[PDB]
Amino acid sequence: MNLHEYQAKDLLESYGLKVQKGIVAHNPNEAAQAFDQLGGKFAVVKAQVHAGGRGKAGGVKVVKSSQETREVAESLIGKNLVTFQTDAEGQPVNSVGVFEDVYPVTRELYLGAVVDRSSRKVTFMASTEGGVDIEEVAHNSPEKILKVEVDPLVGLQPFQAREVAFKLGLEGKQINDFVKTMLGAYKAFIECDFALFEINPLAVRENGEIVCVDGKINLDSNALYRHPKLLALRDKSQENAKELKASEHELNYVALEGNIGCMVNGAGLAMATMDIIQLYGGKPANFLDVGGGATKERVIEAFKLILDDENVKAILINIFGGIVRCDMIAEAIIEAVKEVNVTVPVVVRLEGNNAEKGAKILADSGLKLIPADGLADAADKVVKSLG
Amino acid sequence: SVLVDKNTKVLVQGFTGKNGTFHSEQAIAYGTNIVGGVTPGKGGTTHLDRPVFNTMAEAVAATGADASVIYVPAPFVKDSAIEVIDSGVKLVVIITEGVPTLDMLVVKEYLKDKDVRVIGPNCPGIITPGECKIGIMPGHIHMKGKVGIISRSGTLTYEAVAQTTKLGFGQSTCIGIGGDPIPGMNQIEALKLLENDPQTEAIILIGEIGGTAEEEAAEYIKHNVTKPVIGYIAGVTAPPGKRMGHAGAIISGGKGTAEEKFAAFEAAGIAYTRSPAEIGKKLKEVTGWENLY
Ligand SMILES: CC(C)(COP(=O)(O)OP(=O)(O)OC[C@H]1O[C@@H](n2cnc3c(N)ncnc32)[C@H](O)[C@@H]1OP(=O)(O)O)[C@@H](O)C(=O)NCCC(=O)NCCS
Ligand SMILES: [Mg+2]
Repeated sequence: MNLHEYQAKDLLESYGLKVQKGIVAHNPNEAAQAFDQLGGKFAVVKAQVHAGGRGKAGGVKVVKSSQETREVAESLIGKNLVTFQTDAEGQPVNSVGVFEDVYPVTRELYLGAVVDRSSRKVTFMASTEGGVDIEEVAHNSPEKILKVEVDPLVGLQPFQAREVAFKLGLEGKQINDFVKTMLGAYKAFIECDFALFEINPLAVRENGEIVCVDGKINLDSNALYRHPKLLALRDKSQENAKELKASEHELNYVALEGNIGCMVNGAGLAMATMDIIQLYGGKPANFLDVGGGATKERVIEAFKLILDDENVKAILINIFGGIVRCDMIAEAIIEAVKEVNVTVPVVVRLEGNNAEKGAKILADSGLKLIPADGLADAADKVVKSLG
Repeated sequence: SVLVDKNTKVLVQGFTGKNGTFHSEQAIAYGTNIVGGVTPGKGGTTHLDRPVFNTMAEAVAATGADASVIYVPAPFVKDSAIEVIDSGVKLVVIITEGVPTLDMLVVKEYLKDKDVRVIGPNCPGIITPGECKIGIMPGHIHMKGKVGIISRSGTLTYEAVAQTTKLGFGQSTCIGIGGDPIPGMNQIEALKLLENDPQTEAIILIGEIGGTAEEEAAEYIKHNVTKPVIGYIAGVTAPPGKRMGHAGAIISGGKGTAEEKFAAFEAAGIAYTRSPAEIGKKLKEVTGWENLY
């Protein structure tokens, strides 16, 4: 789960980090009022969407009056914002944040952390190169990315943050403020089950304060059962409508650009199926994992997800029945097809438990289902069904 | 075979639950020795004509179990895993999906000085065909044989099992290490075990997008595994920055792609196929194994 900028800032502030503070406005009058509430010569209005690249797309404006703020909010709220990091539909702007001006500044840093899968440790990364995409820095000048691996027993220690502060060339109170920033981020990371966070830029203001200007936090969604206050931050408007809908029916769905839909049990096998389709000249239109014990109802919802894409011209159902009998699965597929408008050829590969009794039921259902023997057969046939 | 055989005595955590019940019935029918299980609040009852205990300590004292399988919901898995680690059981299989990453980070660290192997979470478990199954995999597609299998996936593993069964090679032990970002048992741990198992004459390594485990396993194989390894990687067509079902199946910071995994197998002299249909067939080519049947 991603957080909005204002939510990430509120969370980090609660662990003692300093942030560029703002006020959230859901309409232009509220935005104008925020500007006057902040009481500064300048404010920065920012579309609240789960995406970077907001400024390039027109979603970040400096303003000097309530009037300018209302104008900017009116321009943004209720339209979708497309950025280099969104899909082509963009993200809905239901609110803007009106933020205090914290510039000019002395310098900008990068600070972030991930769970590193190779070391199996929470790992912090810091750089003098704030306000640069850190991927570019990593690729071009890896030596500028400082890394701190945290030991799970002891956690992040002040000496590790000081090592970083000295290598960043911080001075004076900047060192102790940076140390407190890193320690607070670590506490948040564990206490909130972060998956990752980035603060970029982490500004060193003219008075030496260390301030989070823009920040992203991705939470481990699988831990949100134990964080009710974080689950309450969820903004479903920022999630893909089909991905979200699939989740509500115990399905896992991702859209691609292609013309052959797929319906598979198990994530490994779903990705393998997409891959063999492409090997045989097809273009997979989607990932879809129907899970174990796919019912009629669940297969109906899978059909609707796939065929909602006009570009889909054939479907491959590939199910490896182990504990569930293949003839029972064939029954559920047939019942599902009978309730849905299925306008394209459907190739069905059913393997494992009673593959034979299942294949026959499909063959005699009178729905023009194209039965396939192995994985290679199934790919070959679904691509061929395109003509 | 490795880790499990006909002598393995298995306890079930979440024994009385829906999946614990169903998979335990199947396991008993298969020939696995299920000696009982644990469900707090049902201690002193019986289930599937086996004892139920409130605690793993009581269970292990009563049964001398040496393995445990966990079917408890995600919120209780860290608790259940530490409980069985502390109990004297040497092998733990965790089926459950949705365990927080930071819970496995701590569990994996806790294991570092222990004499306990943990397989999973988010995995179908471990099977020594003809001897013992611990997990949710269908026994009937397997056959006692000579191919060891290590895989991050569930049903994709069953395709490699189907292919090696049909070619008449069969399986020594199949280890589903699971789909999560921090597994309890990684590929190298499993490769070491199979390299040392005389029943295993060849190894299939199945992976997918995310992490660098396959690349690290490649480097390890190059220098340390003498048996032929056949690789396959799912998710060539996966879009970047998207969870493909499994928590660990995600490309991010342009890393964890399928192609860099194939290329690592390349550089290490490890044979692989690009088609999931041709895993067995590639193994056949590499081994020169033949049988008119
Ligand atoms: C683990 C999982 C199977 C459990 O689902 P389930 O069997 O439907 O759940 P149930 O609630 O019926 O049973 C769970 C049992 O755990 C018990 N339990 C809870 N905490 C426990 C603990 N600390 N120790 C032992 N047992 C415990 C519960 O009391 C319950 O038993 P009961 O119903 O007699 O009370 C499910 O949460 C899950 O992860 N499913 C996906 C598994 C998967 O796909 N894995 C990857 C395969 S490749
Ligand atoms: Mg799965």
